[PDB]
Amino acid sequence: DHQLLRYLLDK
Amino acid sequence: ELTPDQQTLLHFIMDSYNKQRMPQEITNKILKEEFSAEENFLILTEMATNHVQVLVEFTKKLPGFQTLDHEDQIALLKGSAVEAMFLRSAEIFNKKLPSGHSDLLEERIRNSGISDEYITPMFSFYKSIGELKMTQEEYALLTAIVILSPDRQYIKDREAVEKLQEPLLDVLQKLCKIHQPENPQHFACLLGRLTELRTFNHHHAEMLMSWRVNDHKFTPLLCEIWDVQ
Ligand SMILES: CC(C)c1onc(-c2c(Cl)cccc2Cl)c1COc1ccc(/C=C/c2cccc(C(=O)O)c2)c(Cl)c1
Repeated sequence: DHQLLRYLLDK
Repeated sequence: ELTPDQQTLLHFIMDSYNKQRMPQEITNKILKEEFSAEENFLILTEMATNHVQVLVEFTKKLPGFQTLDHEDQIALLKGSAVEAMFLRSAEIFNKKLPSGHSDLLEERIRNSGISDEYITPMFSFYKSIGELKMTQEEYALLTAIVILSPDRQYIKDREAVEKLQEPLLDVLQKLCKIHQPENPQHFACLLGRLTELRTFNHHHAEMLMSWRVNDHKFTPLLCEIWDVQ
């Protein structure tokens, strides 16, 4: 769930 | 008088707010492209996807955000995206920002498949808030405050959010006492926008479903943030 938001938050 | 421990918060936040802007590649289209219901919708989509990006970057830099439950961070991002977007657009129209091409931008929004029931309230909001003569700092604090709203749906630790928001509200109030000593109701006037903003979430979800059945194209980023199959 929420791949893209999670990814932007770790970048 | 603003404190030192507070003047640093406002500075850090004012700093992040001005860090990134929207790409000229995107904003030039408001002017250059054809004015079609299709092209209009696509430009509006492109700007929103892009802004979702700046929103995460900005929010992440918000003091104490990266400390909250990670499932709460998604709920805050998912719950404020539309409101943060109304504030940014209102700022654009309000400050007649050059890279905003207000008149043409309004054209594109006026013809993108948005129901009149929604456009009216949208622009009325744009008007009334413009008439507040908000300073970049009020926009930036209302945004951060909107982002850190403890009362969003699906929040686990709503108390941890309030702890992050109260400091920002106070800095905003401290400013309204300084730069608006004549008008004491100014602070309460700024907070009223947080309620008006709330009102648009119901309208927006309607629009999302309307556009969806009409096979309108969104983006993986927007579909995720706005729960759209
Ligand atoms: C997906 C699309 C069809 C869409 O469906 N509903 C809205 C919608 C929302 Cl969610 C809320 C209020 C009204 C509207 Cl029509 C939308 C566009 O969403 C936007 C539109 C424009 C902007 C800002 C542009 C700008 C210009 C110059 C500069 C900058 C800048 O950030 O520097 C930013 C932003 Cl942020 C978000």
